[PDB]
Amino acid sequence: VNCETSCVQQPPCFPLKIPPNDPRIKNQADCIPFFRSCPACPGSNITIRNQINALTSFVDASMVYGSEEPLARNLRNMSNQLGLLAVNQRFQDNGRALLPFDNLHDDPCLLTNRSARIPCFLAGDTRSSEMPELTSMHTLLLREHNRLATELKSLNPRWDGERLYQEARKIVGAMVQIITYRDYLPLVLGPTAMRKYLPTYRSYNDSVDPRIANVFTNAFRYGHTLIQPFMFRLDNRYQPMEPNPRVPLSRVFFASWRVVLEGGIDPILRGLMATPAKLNRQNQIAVDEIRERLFEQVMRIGLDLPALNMQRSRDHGLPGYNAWRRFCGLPQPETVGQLGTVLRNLKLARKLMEQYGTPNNIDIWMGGVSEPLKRKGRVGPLLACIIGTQFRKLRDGDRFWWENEGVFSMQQRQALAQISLPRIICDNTGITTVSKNNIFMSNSYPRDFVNCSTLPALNLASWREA
Amino acid sequence: VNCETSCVQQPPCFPLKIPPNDPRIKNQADCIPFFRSCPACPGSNITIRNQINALTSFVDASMVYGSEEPLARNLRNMSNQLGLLAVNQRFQDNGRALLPFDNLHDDPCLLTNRSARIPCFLAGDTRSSEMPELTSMHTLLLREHNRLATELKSLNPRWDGERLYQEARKIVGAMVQIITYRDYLPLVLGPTAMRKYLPTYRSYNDSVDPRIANVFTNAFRYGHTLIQPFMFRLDNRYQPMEPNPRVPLSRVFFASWRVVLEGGIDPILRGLMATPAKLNRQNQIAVDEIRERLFEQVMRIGLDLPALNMQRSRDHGLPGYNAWRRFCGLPQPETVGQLGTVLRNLKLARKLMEQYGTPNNIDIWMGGVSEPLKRKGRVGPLLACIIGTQFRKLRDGDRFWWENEGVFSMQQRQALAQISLPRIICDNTGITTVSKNNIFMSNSYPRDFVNCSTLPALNLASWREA
Amino acid sequence: CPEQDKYRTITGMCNNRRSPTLGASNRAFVRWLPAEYEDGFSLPYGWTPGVKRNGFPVALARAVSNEIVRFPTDQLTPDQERSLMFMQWGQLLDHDLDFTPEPA
Amino acid sequence: CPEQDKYRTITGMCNNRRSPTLGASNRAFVRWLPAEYEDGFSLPYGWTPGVKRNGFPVALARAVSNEIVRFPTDQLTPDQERSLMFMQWGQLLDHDLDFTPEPA
Ligand SMILES: *[C@@H]1O[C@H](CO[C@@H]2O[C@@H](C)[C@@H](O)[C@@H](O)[C@@H]2O)[C@@H](O[C@@H]2O[C@H](CO)[C@@H](O[C@@H]3O[C@H](CO[C@H]4O[C@H](CO)[C@@H](O)[C@H](O)[C@@H]4O)[C@@H](O)[C@H](O[C@H]4O[C@H](CO)[C@@H](O)[C@H](O)[C@@H]4O)[C@@H]3O)[C@H](O)[C@H]2NC(C)=O)[C@H](O)[C@H]1NC(C)=O
Ligand SMILES: *[C@@H]1O[C@H](CO[C@@H]2O[C@@H](C)[C@@H](O)[C@@H](O)[C@@H]2O)[C@@H](O[C@@H]2O[C@H](CO)[C@@H](O[C@@H]3O[C@H](CO[C@H]4O[C@H](CO)[C@@H](O)[C@H](O)[C@@H]4O)[C@@H](O)[C@H](O[C@H]4O[C@H](CO)[C@@H](O)[C@H](O)[C@@H]4O)[C@@H]3O)[C@H](O)[C@H]2NC(C)=O)[C@H](O)[C@H]1NC(C)=O
Ligand code: HEM
Ligand code: HEM
Ligand SMILES: *[C@@H]1O[C@H](CO)[C@@H](O)[C@H](O)[C@H]1NC(C)=O
Ligand SMILES: *[C@@H]1O[C@H](CO)[C@@H](O)[C@H](O)[C@H]1NC(C)=O
Ligand SMILES: *[C@@H]1O[C@H](CO)[C@@H](O)[C@H](O)[C@H]1NC(C)=O
Ligand SMILES: *[C@@H]1O[C@H](CO)[C@@H](O)[C@H](O)[C@H]1NC(C)=O
Ligand SMILES: [Ca+2]
Ligand SMILES: [Ca+2]
Ligand SMILES: [Cl-]
Ligand SMILES: [Cl-]
Repeated sequence: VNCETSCVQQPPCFPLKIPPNDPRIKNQADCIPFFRSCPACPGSNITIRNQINALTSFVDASMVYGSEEPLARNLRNMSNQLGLLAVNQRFQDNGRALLPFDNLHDDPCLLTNRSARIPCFLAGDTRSSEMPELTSMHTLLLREHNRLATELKSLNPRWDGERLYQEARKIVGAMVQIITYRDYLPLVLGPTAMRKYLPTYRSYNDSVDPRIANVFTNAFRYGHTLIQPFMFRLDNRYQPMEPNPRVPLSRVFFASWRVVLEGGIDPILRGLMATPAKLNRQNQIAVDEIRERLFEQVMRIGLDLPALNMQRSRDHGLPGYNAWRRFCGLPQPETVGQLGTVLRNLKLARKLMEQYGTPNNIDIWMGGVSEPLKRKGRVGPLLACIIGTQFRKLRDGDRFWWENEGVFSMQQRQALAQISLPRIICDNTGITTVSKNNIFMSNSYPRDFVNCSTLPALNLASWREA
Repeated sequence: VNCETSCVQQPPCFPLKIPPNDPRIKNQADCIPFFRSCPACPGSNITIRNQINALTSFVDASMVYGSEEPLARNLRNMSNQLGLLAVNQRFQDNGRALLPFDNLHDDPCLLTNRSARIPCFLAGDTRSSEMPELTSMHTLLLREHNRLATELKSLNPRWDGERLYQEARKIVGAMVQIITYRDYLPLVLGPTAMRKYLPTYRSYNDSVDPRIANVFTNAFRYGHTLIQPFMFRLDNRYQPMEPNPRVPLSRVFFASWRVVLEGGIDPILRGLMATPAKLNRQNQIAVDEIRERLFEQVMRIGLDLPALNMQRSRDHGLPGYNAWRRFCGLPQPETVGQLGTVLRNLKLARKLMEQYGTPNNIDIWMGGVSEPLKRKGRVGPLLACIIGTQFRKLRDGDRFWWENEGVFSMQQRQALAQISLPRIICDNTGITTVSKNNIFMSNSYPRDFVNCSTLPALNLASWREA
Repeated sequence: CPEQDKYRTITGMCNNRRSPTLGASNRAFVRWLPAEYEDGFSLPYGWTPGVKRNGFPVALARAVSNEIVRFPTDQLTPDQERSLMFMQWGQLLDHDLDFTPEPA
Repeated sequence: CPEQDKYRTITGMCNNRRSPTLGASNRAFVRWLPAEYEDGFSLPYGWTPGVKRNGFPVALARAVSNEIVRFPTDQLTPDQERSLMFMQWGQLLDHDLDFTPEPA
């Protein structure tokens, strides 16, 4: 049963069947590969099938540190008591640290450029090398961990490696929480849904359940509509870096070799700050680089990520569109006319009805990314309700939320409130001119860029234990 | 591991440990036997353990018909096409039907009177012979199903056995729903909780989850505080029936032989109508016949039902008292002063704090039955919230609720609204003076009694298929 | 589930047509609150000696019954407003809704 | 769960002291609505050919992608108020929250 090479529908495979006149796959006997998610209770005919979350639901930088103890220890530098995370011993990005390589049986990254022979990177989460821009964000955070452990060693020379690792890890987890709820989520939800689902923090509530709901694994995939079809690299003058200033995403999936032999992470971080995201429009949902060429270089056929999202919701047994609108307290359209009004687009509504037959059967990612966007938000009301409810739970139900009394001292929180991802890029790369905050909105060079020296640095003075 | 013959704590046993200075079990190395409830996903180290409900959650008389197909077929009289349920082939109660006998390899009924050799009865649910009053109710409904299938055959000579069975079953299921929501639940919850949790029925809602919540299996055990220590039996003149008019409950558990050899079900039904229930009081929670002698005749030691209820909630991993008061939106007492105000009894509050330390640890059945009773109700605010919420879901989430459009005709619904449990007794027994409705309130003979002829009968005219 | 049906199935399956096992027999109970177990997922509070529940030792179920539930039987207060039939319908009704199996 | 802890465990266990595996890794997702499967408990809609989902045939996911998601790349609208960093942080953040394992 190798779901990757076969189209036979035998467990654990659930391959995607091909329609007549498919734009790309002309053989209806072919299929797009698909493995059903691991069930939480194998073989039980008594339980309703449910899936597993291999990560901690908390926003704790687990993609940097790992969510299991063997892996976490292996990511650390155990050759000293400095509390550092291990770095690549063969390559460096202009003298700065790169991630360690993994030792995979069948390494996909080795397939993207066989002469270069650069394996996938190893990080706290298995998907670090999926696209080089993600690797750049993982590399940046690894460097920030080490920069902080170093500074902390100077302030407190008596601290041993464990304490140093734990204190820097605690600061990196708080930085991810602050950038996420202060800067990112307002731009996702827009101002009224933010007020509605994420009112001002009061205190940790142990009766709030912090688990990721099964639907959120599908609903947060709304970000696939933001993907541009290229990876852009800019030089120090924020000009196209030659050669390859724009390379198609189907040539960058698992391409860890571009990080090592094509310039490091700076060209890539510059490309991310000065290039706009793709706007999700009801007639421009997701690009063909991910709809037709996903993992083309390493799979027998290119995958269709929108289609994988729909198949995955069926695999996970998620209710359709109307059940989720009802859950959120939103009117549920029964007719194409009513659906036309909710979507404010009768042509889209009719196409949905032709495919699905009833709004009750629209797969949650398809219905959710089809709704008109909230004002100053990039998600419509169904997605806003699901993402907003999920993030309120992860904040209110986390005993280590950074604002929770006793997690940081009042002095440390005041220091922490000054962090920003513009500053972290300044302290760990060779980039000297960076975007003005909010970094998620800023995208035009030179209008939205400032010099790194005007950014507040994190002042670790309150971590000097006397 | 036989949890009944040993005190070794090893799966599946979870024996109750004995306190110092126990009033009955002087050997602190003995224990009260206890088997953990079967897990829904056995052996998993991924799933949080949960238990199984072997019955249909719906209020469909499944205790009469069974909740599994082989069992339901075996309860039927398959020797003809009359749609009848099988009755006992060796005994009759003054010419009236009795339940068939089951064929249990280890039968507890046989042990209550070894010379009588009368086995346990067979009904849709396995606990029918637990106490003869419960057997009387099970017998009554069997007779009502057969009475009904006979009348329907007269009105509809061409209906076969399957249609007669289904149609009489559908009227018996509606009758249990009407007596429960019209006569029983108002007396349990009292008028303000009835309004709050069971507002007037509007329609079936398919998004209402009708499953029994784990906590309800423990919270509905509030009924153990209503048990009187005797099984009462009265004659046609509602005078004590000689001899044996009051027998200790520790001598009636699993005693099928008393239904068969001591008068049938009429003296038992009469005793249930003209004897008051025990009132639950804060200093008189449950009697010793169930606290000291439960199943004394068939177990190596008498069990303690209050203690099994609390141990069951720990086996089921149920949250403690405050977590359930918070779920219901009720104030959560943190101190003994606050617990004395919630309870309107400071002595009870100090006693609870001495045993539990914190209100967060009081087991749900113990905290629940300790609250002062709502006016004209028999449960306090926490149990009213949990029982009220559960019956609201079983009614709105049931596609076959009797008032749901299309289950019964308008004319049939009007005829069903006339049924009363006093009438079902008049029709299936030799009793001719019965309690005035509401039968759950009425208990004083001759004051609250009426002759059967004053009660309206169920008019089956609307069931004739023209 | 058949598109049309006139009677309930025995098992309760197909009463909810979008999620056909809801309310059907031999299915796990629904949880209104997350479970609380001594190890987080299977062991019951009171299983391991010395393991505290929220900072306080687990009270023995038999000790709580001895202390709070016990009362002199001849002091029983009869409920002037409810008949024993009110207690008996409660058990019969409970048996229509739930039965939690144990190993034999 | 240790009575005093200044750091998070790697696994997330003990973050909620009353129910210590909540939010912890390698645990099943919580469901906000009952699941909807072709057979009621395990099989996905679209498994058996001819089985309808609430009276309508199941649409093929690749057909829905072809007819509604597909668009000409040359018409892409750049979001003038969001940088690509907005997209990337979203993927990084998703990876701190959930990874659903599959068989090899
Ligand atoms: C059919 O019944 C459906 C179920 O109804 C429940 O049970 C029945 C018996 C009744 O008792 C009923 O009163 C119960 O609600 C019913 O659908 C339900 O409808 C409500 C009301 O719209 C929905 O509530 C909304 O929930 C969302 C999502 O958050 C909830 O879930 C998360 C995670 O579980 C929790 O953490 C939250 O606390 C919520 O419980 C909320 O965001 C939303 O609140 C926000 O918006 C409202 C106004 O829209 C504001 O007042 C709030 O302050 C918030 O800002 C609502 O609370 C519920 O999710 C939904 N359940 C289901 C299963 O779909 C349906 O309405 C009934 N239909 C008819 C015609 O009767
Ligand atoms: C700590 O957080 C707790 C969790 O709160 C939820 O999630 C967080 C993230 C916030 O978004 C918060 O807004 C959410 O509510 C919180 O406890 C919660 O408190 C509410 C309000 O008391 C509780 O709701 C009550 O529920 C009962 C029981 O019915 C519910 O359960 C059934 C089965 O699932 C459903 O079908 C029902 O639809 C309900 O969902 C209701 O009977 C009750 O409503 C009745 O009483 C209220 C007053 O309480 C009346 O106004 C109504 O009109 C009704 O007549 C409430 O709906 C909720 O159950 C509870 N959750 C938990 C997990 O305990 C807690 O208060 C927070 N504390 C602080 C200090 O922040
Ligand atoms: C004739 C009177 C009653 C009993 C005898 C009796 C006995 C039990 C026992 C032994 C259990 C199991 C205890 C354990 O957990 O090991 C039990 C459970 C339940 N009861 Fe009991 N009960 C008698 C009477 C009543 C009344 C009047 C009740 C309600 C009004 C009532 C309820 C319940 C419930 C809901 C359960 C749980 C059932 C399940 O398996 O899910 N009982 N009872
Ligand atoms: C570099 C950009 C991104 C990808 C390449 C990519 C790819 C995937 C794939 C292959 C899956 C799994 C498909 C399946 O179900 O079979 C996937 C799932 C998830 N994504 Fe994707 N994604 C890229 C980018 C994003 C962005 C910008 C996201 C959100 C802001 C985003 C989210 C997710 C999530 C939450 C999942 C599910 C993860 C899980 O396993 O639980 N991704 N993505
Ligand atoms: C560990 O730390 C030292 C510097 O402190 C460095 O030279 C060495 O390469 C590090 N080892 C790894 C595996 O990162
Ligand atoms: C592979 O990597 C080499 C450097 O080792 C580079 O020159 C070459 O162009 C890469 N292959 C492709 C297809 O880009
Ligand atoms: C079946 O019905 C007939 C007639 O009512 C009756 O004589 C017979 O005893 C019944 N059989 C059983 C097993 O109940
Ligand atoms: C046992 O049943 C017989 C009839 O078989 C009855 O007379 C006898 O008294 C019963 N035994 C006891 C101990 O009551
Ligand atoms: Ca039932
Ligand atoms: Ca995490
Ligand atoms: Cl529960
Ligand atoms: Cl879900």
